[PDB]
Amino acid sequence: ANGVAFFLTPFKA
Amino acid sequence: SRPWFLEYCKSECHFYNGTQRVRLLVRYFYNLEENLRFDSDVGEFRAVTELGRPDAENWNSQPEFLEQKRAEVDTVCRHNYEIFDNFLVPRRVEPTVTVYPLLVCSVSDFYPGNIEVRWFRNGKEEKTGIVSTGLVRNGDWTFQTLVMLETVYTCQVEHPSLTDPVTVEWK
Amino acid sequence: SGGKVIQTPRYLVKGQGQKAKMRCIPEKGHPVVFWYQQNKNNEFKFLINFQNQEVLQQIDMTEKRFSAECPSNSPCSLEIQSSEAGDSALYLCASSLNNANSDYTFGSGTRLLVIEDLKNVFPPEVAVFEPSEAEISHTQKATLVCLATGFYPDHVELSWWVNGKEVHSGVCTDPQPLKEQPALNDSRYALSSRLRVSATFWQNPRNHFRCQVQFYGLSENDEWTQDRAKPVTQIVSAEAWGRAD
Amino acid sequence: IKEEHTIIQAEFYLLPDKRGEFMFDFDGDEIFHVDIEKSETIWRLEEFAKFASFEAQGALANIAVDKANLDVMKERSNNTPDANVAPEVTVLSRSPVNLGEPNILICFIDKFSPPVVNVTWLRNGRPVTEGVSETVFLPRDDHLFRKFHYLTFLPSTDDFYDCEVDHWGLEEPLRKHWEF
Amino acid sequence: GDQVEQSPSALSLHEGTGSALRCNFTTTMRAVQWFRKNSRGSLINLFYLASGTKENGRLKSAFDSKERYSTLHIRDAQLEDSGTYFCAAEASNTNKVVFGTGTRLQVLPNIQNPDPAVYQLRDSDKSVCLFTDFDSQTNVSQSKDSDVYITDKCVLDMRSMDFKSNSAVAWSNKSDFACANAFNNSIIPEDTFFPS
Ligand SMILES: *[C@@H]1O[C@H](CO)[C@@H](O)[C@H](O)[C@H]1NC(C)=O
Ligand SMILES: *[C@@H]1O[C@H](CO)[C@@H](O)[C@H](O)[C@H]1NC(C)=O
Repeated sequence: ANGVAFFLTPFKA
Repeated sequence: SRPWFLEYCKSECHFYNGTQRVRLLVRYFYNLEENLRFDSDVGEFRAVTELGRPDAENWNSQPEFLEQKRAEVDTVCRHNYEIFDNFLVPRRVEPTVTVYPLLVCSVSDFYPGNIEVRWFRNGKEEKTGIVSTGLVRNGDWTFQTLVMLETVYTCQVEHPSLTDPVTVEWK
Repeated sequence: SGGKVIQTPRYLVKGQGQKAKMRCIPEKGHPVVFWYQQNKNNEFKFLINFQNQEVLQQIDMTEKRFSAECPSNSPCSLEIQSSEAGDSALYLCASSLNNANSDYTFGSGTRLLVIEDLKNVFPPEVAVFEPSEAEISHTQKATLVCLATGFYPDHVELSWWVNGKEVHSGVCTDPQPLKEQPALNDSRYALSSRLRVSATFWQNPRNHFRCQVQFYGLSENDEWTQDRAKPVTQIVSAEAWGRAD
Repeated sequence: IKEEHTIIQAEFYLLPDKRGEFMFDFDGDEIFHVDIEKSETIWRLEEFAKFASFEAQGALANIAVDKANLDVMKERSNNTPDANVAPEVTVLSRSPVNLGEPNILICFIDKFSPPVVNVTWLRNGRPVTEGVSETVFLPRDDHLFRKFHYLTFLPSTDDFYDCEVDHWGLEEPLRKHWEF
Repeated sequence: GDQVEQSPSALSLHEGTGSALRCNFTTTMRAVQWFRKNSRGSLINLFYLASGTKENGRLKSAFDSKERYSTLHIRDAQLEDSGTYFCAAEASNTNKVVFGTGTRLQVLPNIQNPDPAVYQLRDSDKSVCLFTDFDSQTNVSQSKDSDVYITDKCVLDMRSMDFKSNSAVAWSNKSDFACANAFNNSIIPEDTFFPS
């Protein structure tokens, strides 16, 4: 159970 | 009509020849229009339309953010490939070939989409009068296709899941 | 301001069941704020994070026992509704710029101590000791020694002031103030410091030396029904003048 | 002997439907998606779950941000003009069809935007509710979306099926036919 | 238990030497951060690394995402490098920042000319004893009987004259107390100068 990684989405403005 | 508003974000990891060459392409959309891009081969945000310029100017002024994103080629992309190379990449599913009357060669239930299908009449590849449907994605990690020959009779199927080519012939 | 995070107060002492409110001003332009609670084992316990006014995440304890808000154009705050002994720790505030990032920049932190009885609180006695003549003959340097004694809790900040200006060069302060009585608990504390200057400088009587100790104790709102003076937050000083041969 | 692949993380938040979506794609097929409401990872094939993991509250956090961003983009854009790209529908069978032999019908809705459709299966002119499966909104190379609808059935020369797809870009609900 | 494996726990460096701190990660980290807490100081931000190496003065930091580690290198150790060092990184497959176990770094100054001595100071009428100018090899031990107090050793730096010196302070109220017997509890240098 090695967990896939994801991109963090940033707040705009 | 009916007004709608969509904030869409696709982060694509492109692998050419395994984890050797990798590029990350993040695309921000608003409704039907792509407005922002992050191309790892560029290393910065670029606005595709004026709508995305504020984000570009804002985020590019953050070196430590850009430093992280350029690095996401290793920390995320190559990371995930390491995981998915255990079951997704090497996944193989053997095709099921069926022939029925124009002569139809039905290749179904196979993965991956790498497939070669030829028509042999009398042992020569009839490289003409070939009507194919193209590759069709069933959406459940299986493919299917119909390759047809318009003559008034054997077809061969080559596939990465097949050590030796599969052949079927009609009467 | 920035790039600096201002946490106030530096120290805080409260009686069990009292409210403990502490404040934090995130760096200028920084919308992300984190609250961490660090114990004696250098463990960082997450409490709550904001972006501007909206709370992104918090834990069960902070939800039930703490109340926090980060008002627009106003200092962020974290308040314990009912203080208990277990809440004695260092509360750290960290601000960022981009939620999808790290690059925390921590504040000075607020040291909170929760005790049963506030009658144990004592201000520090400050005493300055003049350079020994032996050292001057032997080394051509002059060491002043400052002693702060009999205070509680161990919440003090010592500084040396020469001729109205804070100095740092040649200054040495104990890392941790020591218990005057290791046996027993709630014991009052002691703290020492040295300021070494050239012999010629100490022998100039126009030069003014001051040892200043900031004590963090009770506030004006806190009740005090004892005979002795109210042990509030205050400055306690002692000083000495230059002395010729 | 060259492995050439693609992994896509697609997420969005949609108004006025007030729904968000999160999924991972590998070479055009769904690896998984996250039920935003339920907060649990939904692997496209059950067999995947033995090999990988995804922390779901990560996806929830994103959509929360995507929600907020949508308001920012709305206020930003001077005029948001409604425009629609109509779907193209195709119905066909997962396997070669044999009479009396269990099979699956596939409704391939492709090349559309926004991600909102009404899709209805029709056995002999009437809607079916039993044996139907649905796919979240899948990504493409472009800005458009893709979707799959499935129907389990037993073949007979008496039955004929249809897949009917309605989308804000179509004048008339598109109905695609399939019989033996 | 859910922190980053950071080694070593504690560290002593002679002034002008160097050594390395290291974090071991249990998975691919997105980026690494290094902190230092002074003596009564705030947490000072040292580095933010996402890849490769960064160098800041006498500090160099390295981060290898793949090999799952990060190192902080101190060279030419100075007095002000003393403190507690923390690393902090967030995993690529989570949303949460996790911290290292911490490293306590103590830097021992180089005393060129040791001059161990004990002086007595009068109130500007209390009196105190000052053990000073000894080398870093000398260890100060706590006073036993409860009426005499001794502080741990401390280093001061006269920047103007490029001179550093160790010092410890001892005091009491008991009438049997004299500077001669103040620091008897410790193993002091044999040639300690005793005035008066
Ligand atoms: C692709 O990379 C593999 C190793 O991963 C190598 O053996 C092969 O020669 C490479 N192919 C090309 C065309 O560079
Ligand atoms: C689906 O049907 C509902 C009413 O049944 C309607 O409000 C909605 O607009 C329809 N969706 C589309 C895409 O036409």
